[PDB]
Amino acid sequence: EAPAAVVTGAAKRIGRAIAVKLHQTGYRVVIHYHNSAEAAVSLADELNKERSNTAVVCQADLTNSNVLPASCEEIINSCFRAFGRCDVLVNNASAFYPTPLVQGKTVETQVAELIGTNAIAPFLLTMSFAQRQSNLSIVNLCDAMVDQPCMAFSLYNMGKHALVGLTQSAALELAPYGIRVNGVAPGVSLLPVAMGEEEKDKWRRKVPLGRREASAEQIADAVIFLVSGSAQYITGSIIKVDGGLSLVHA
Amino acid sequence: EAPAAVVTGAAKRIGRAIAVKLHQTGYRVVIHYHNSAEAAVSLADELNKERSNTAVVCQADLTNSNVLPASCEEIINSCFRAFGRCDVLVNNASAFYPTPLVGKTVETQVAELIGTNAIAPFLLTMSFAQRQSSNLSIVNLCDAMVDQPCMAFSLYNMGKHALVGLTQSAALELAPYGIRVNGVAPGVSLLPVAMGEEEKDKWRRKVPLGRREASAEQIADAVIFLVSGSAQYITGSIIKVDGGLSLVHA
Amino acid sequence: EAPAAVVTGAAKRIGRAIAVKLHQTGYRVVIHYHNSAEAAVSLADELNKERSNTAVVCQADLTNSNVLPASCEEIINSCFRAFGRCDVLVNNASAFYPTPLVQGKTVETQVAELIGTNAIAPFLLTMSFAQRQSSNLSIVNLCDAMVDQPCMAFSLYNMGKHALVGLTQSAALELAPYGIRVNGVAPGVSLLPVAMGEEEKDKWRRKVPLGRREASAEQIADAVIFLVSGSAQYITGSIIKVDGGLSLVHA
Amino acid sequence: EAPAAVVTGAAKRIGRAIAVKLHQTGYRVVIHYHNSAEAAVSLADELNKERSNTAVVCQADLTNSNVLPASCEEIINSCFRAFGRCDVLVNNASAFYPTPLVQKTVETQVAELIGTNAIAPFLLTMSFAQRQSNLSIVNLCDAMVDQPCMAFSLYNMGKHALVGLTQSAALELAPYGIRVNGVAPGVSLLPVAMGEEEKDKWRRKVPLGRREASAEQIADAVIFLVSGSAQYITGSIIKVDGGLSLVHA
Ligand SMILES: NC(=O)c1ccc[n+]([C@@H]2O[C@H](COP(=O)([O-])OP(=O)(O)OC[C@H]3O[C@@H](n4cnc5c(N)ncnc54)[C@H](OP(=O)(O)O)[C@@H]3O)[C@@H](O)[C@H]2O)c1
Ligand SMILES: NC(=O)c1ccc[n+]([C@@H]2O[C@H](COP(=O)([O-])OP(=O)(O)OC[C@H]3O[C@@H](n4cnc5c(N)ncnc54)[C@H](OP(=O)(O)O)[C@@H]3O)[C@@H](O)[C@H]2O)c1
Ligand SMILES: NC(=O)c1ccc[n+]([C@@H]2O[C@H](COP(=O)([O-])OP(=O)(O)OC[C@H]3O[C@@H](n4cnc5c(N)ncnc54)[C@H](OP(=O)(O)O)[C@@H]3O)[C@@H](O)[C@H]2O)c1
Ligand SMILES: NC(=O)c1ccc[n+]([C@@H]2O[C@H](COP(=O)([O-])OP(=O)(O)OC[C@H]3O[C@@H](n4cnc5c(N)ncnc54)[C@H](OP(=O)(O)O)[C@@H]3O)[C@@H](O)[C@H]2O)c1
Ligand SMILES: Nc1nc(N)c2c(-c3ccccc3)c[nH]c2n1
Ligand SMILES: Nc1nc(N)c2c(-c3ccccc3)c[nH]c2n1
Ligand SMILES: Nc1nc(N)c2c(-c3ccccc3)c[nH]c2n1
Ligand SMILES: Nc1nc(N)c2c(-c3ccccc3)c[nH]c2n1
Repeated sequence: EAPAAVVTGAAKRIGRAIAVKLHQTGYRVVIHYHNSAEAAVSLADELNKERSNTAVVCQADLTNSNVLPASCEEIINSCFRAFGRCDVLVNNASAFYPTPLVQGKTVETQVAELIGTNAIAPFLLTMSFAQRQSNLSIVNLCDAMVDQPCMAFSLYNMGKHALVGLTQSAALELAPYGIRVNGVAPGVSLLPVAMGEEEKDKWRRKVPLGRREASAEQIADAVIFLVSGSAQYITGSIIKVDGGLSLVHA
Repeated sequence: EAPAAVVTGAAKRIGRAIAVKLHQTGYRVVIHYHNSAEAAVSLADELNKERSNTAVVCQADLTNSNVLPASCEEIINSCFRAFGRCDVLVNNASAFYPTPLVGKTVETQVAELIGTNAIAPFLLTMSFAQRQSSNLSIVNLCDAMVDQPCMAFSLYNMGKHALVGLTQSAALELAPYGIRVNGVAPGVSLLPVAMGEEEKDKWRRKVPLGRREASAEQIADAVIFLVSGSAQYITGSIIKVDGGLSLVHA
Repeated sequence: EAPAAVVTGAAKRIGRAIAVKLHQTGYRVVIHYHNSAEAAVSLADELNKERSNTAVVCQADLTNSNVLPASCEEIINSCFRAFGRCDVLVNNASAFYPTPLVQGKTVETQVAELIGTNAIAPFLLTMSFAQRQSSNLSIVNLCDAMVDQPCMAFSLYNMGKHALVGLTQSAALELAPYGIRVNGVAPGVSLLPVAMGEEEKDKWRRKVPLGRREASAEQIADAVIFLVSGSAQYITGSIIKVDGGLSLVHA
Repeated sequence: EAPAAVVTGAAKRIGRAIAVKLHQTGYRVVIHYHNSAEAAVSLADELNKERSNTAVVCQADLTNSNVLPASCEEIINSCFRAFGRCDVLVNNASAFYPTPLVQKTVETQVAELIGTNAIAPFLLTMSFAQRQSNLSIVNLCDAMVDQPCMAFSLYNMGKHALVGLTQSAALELAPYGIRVNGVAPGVSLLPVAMGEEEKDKWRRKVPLGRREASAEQIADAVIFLVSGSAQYITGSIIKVDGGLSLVHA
């Protein structure tokens, strides 16, 4: 039987590259997405062409709310209904935007989205994944710059910190069940789509290793490692994939 | 005249020792509480008799919800109303209980643990900064064990990790306004009063320095230092007050 | 043409496991050793019988001294003598024993061996490896997942592993413009000491969340070969724990 | 009687401030120096004029060598000889200069950089503990230890070892009531020979006030850590960096 993996925010960019690579490794994949339906199905169709019936999509908002636990359980359920098992969970979906401390979304909504996507949804997904259960593991997409935060990203940053906490807490608690829990922490990877190249270049020039951002595939390479049998004693570890960015002083 | 401090969860144990010491140092104090009304108004009495018109209490639930931003705003407004100023914010209040991955709802457990330990601090910090020869500073009560978490305390631990992230992000963003943001990280201090001799002594025996818990007063002394004029260049620092506990391997 | 790797303290245990895996992946290897000559020659024999002229040994003391930089330079030279190139350096060799702060070997000697093998030799060897330079050059340093929760009375050993973190980070920063990656692999409990009794090993085993056992030398080698591989081309200055959760467990 | 402290490299700059401030708090002090006799003495003079026979000097090279152990034992002895007790040891002395990985002998650089920043603290720590209230050690660390200066691997290794010793010694010595802590400056007093523009470049990086810390600011955290207000604090390293270590590249 082929193992199966859930990847949140898999329609595009890093999530997509993670789904593709998992599929290429022989996983069946649930491609979860929020708004990006067209990209999600194009990915599913592309993947099913390679091997039939190996890819499904699954839509959900991962913003914090009283329906979030149910949403997260349903995501996990969808992998089971589709494939009869859930071997891997990748928590990749993430809201990201500034939330300045001082002077259109309300602050409670910014909390719900930024803390929901980056932390709470990963927690609920992790409970549901675990409640349902070999080489079982969770990979959380963290942030190598978490202790050198961007100006005015406090809620994003709090969310990523919480994710580190979850990574560790869940690694300890789920180890008796045989479920490993790890993280991949990008520094600068794929820059935002419509960011001017001149601004992209300020970021690239920061990276010691080749003055360039990570490809989504290079991020995905670390995830693959973490799910593989070459990482079977690795739990609670966060691998930075950052080109040395996090080592550079101001 | 006298500066003023807000201390959250100041009705008892460690928050109360912080409120007392701050008062003893010259501060007027807002004593925030949730459910501990009798103990709250009792401390305010004790303090005002010692220096009249230097303490009020302020009730608020710090669970996350859409109205939490207003409740936090009101806590800060309460300090200005009573004292015309707000120089010090101490984020001490905290829910703490297990939330295993495998009769409160999960939605409620997330609301309480993450709201009290993380979201409220962030919102308070925001309202504190928005309202602003001075020495303005914020002290967050963190946790020395945040990287060696209690088994099945994931939401609590996520919260405390987010508080680290807040401590750093807000230290960075508020430096240009002369507001310092730091933390104090206890290990084992006053043990939950619901706990037995064997388990209390189990915790005591782990602590290399004197095989005992920290006094509330020992925690408050580090707080007092960080708000003091001897910490004018300190921001974004978290000081463990843990007797070495965090250094001890399993 | 195959790449070549230097693995220090490679005669047995984790270093041998690293050398063997690098060899199976297609590397030619320099098996450095200090006292364990028989085991080293025996390892190179097996590897050469698998593919001729792919394995050599190279003896050196990695204790700190004024000639230690020449000793480290010769190790790297031996890889270039034997194979014409050096693509990978694994800093594995390590002295490990208690040095109580309150109270055999002189303190001087303790400092030299513990700091020398765990930090100073890795620094000097990193120096020679860089100085002596399709390609994928990296360095992997064998660290310790327990550096921040150290064993009682091991201050000099812990000092050295902390310095090795320092080197991993500093060297990753400084050598990135040359294309050389520098990372680390941090065991918790792996192969227990040969002289430790089974009862005490079981005590160590029972602390590990992931399976209540120590890591196999192979599990450690697996993460080394990941970091040297093309699957880790953007990774530098990262230290991967291979500890089964151990560093996460409170007292 | 009043307690005594040893402060290594106390003749100038951050160590002098640490010594003065300990003295003003009521400590008697040993002012260790290597090259700065004249300054060590001036300081001893100035302190003794305030309070008679409360301040002595002590010379030693803290470079790693076969004699380092005895030198460190002597430094601790001088405090017992001068005042009959030794309550505080501040490891402040430190060599600091670049040691590029690609091109003094390197092993002299190892001896100086590692000896000053890690081995001497370790030996003084041993002699301090051996020769035994509110006893504590305060090590001067570096808030930028994880974001190190380019070409300073050896210095950075030493300060990492110092973190290591801070933690190991706090653990091992807690049984004796001996607390072991660190103070980690970011940019404090800039190097005397650094260019004026170079200095302002570093100042500008600092979030809190775009200035360096004064030695006094550094010493303030030292004094806290030795005070009774830190009697449960061990194994802690307090940054005093104005948020410099938080700022991304
Ligand atoms: N790219 C980088 O440089 C970088 C740096 C550090 C860390 N990381 C981390 O690496 C991971 C992948 O990064 P990325 O740049 O590829 O991410 P991204 O493009 O910013 O976001 C990934 C996906 O997250 C989903 N998402 C956003 N808000 C959501 C919501 N409320 N509910 C459900 N899904 C939501 C989106 O789905 P739809 O498109 O379907 O709406 C989106 O495509 C993230 O966790 C990120 O924080 C990235
Ligand atoms: N005790 C330790 O050993 C230890 C160890 C590590 C960290 N800490 C941290 O140090 C701080 C003090 O610890 P502690 O043991 O004194 O705290 P604690 O007694 O568990 O809690 C202190 C106060 O938090 C308030 N609180 C709880 N839930 C709340 C809510 N929903 N809204 C508003 N307030 C709420 C309570 O107020 P009412 O009584 O008024 O309801 C309570 O008095 C905490 O942040 C804690 O995490 C303590
Ligand atoms: N084993 C574990 O549980 C564990 C845990 C944490 C970290 N690690 C790290 O992983 C690495 C491998 O561990 P291990 O247990 O396999 O190592 P080990 O057996 O303790 O040491 C490996 C080799 O170190 C070499 N060595 C010792 N002193 C030397 C000196 N003065 N000069 C040159 N070489 C010297 C020895 O070579 P000869 O035999 O030829 O004399 C020895 O075979 C080490 O860096 C270790 O600290 C291991
Ligand atoms: N200044 C900063 O911005 C900064 C930043 C981060 C960390 N720190 C740390 O804070 C501490 C104080 O800093 P600083 O700038 O005041 O230091 P510094 O002036 O570079 O050096 C302080 C003293 O250390 C002594 N020293 C140097 N080499 C020695 C040797 N081989 N043997 C014995 N003593 C020796 C010297 O004493 P003599 O003059 O008597 O020869 C020198 O005066 C240091 O540990 C430093 O690493 C400082
Ligand atoms: N979800 C999400 N999307 C992102 N684009 C980022 C980035 C990032 C954004 C711009 C420059 C460097 C990094 C950093 N973290 C991110 N998280
Ligand atoms: N709010 C709150 N209350 C607490 N009692 C704690 C503790 C703690 C609880 C039990 C033993 C040792 C520490 C740790 N963190 C805590 N946070
Ligand atoms: N070189 C070397 N050999 C070792 N055996 C170790 C260990 C280790 C030793 C005993 C129990 C757990 C870990 C930890 N670090 C080590 N380094
Ligand atoms: N002993 C010693 N002296 C120093 N001057 C330093 C510095 C430092 C030197 C220049 C700019 C910023 C920091 C950093 N660490 C230092 N240690």
